[PDB]
Amino acid sequence: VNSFSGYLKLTDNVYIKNADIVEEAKKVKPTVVVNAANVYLKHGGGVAGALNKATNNAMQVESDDYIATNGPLKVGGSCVLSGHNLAKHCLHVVGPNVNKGEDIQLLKSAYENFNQHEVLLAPLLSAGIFGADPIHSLRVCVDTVRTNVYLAVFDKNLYDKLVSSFL
Ligand SMILES: CCc1c[nH]c2ncnc(NN3C(=O)CC[C@H]3c3ccccc3)c12
Repeated sequence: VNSFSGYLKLTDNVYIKNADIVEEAKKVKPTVVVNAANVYLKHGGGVAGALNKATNNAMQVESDDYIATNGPLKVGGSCVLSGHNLAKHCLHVVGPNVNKGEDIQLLKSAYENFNQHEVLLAPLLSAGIFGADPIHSLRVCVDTVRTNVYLAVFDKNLYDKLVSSFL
């Protein structure tokens, strides 16, 4: 038993809710919150901008030190950093940005990072301002992640259709 409440069970291990990941994280304080990062960990907008703002920019300060030491992530890759006031850890995961010509097949590689963590709170990767189809992304998530993932989808009408049309 865990503390996530109000989710719809899509499969044995994937759950979904219409919620803001920032508010879910503050309420639950999960072991792992996933950020929809870019390779530079520049958390300017989208989920990343919202998460970083909720940390009072501490996520960005930590991220800039990480990049100065290690260089950029790979598209499809990830790193584990602090969760600050939102979670124990933040798993920064880079899905492909199709608006940059990046291979959408890399979305599966991105979701594979979730399997290194038994339980996660996460957004749909590559959705929103990353430009991919959120229905597709949900399919890749379900077909790739084997650990327990709680998906927060902030957009109401997108959420409404995802669960009503999920096979
Ligand atoms: C962005 C606003 C927002 C605040 N808190 C959130 N919590 C969860 N998901 C969110 N957005 N997203 C969707 O509804 C579907 C795709 C996803 C998204 C990811 C990355 C960038 C933009 C959008 C949000």
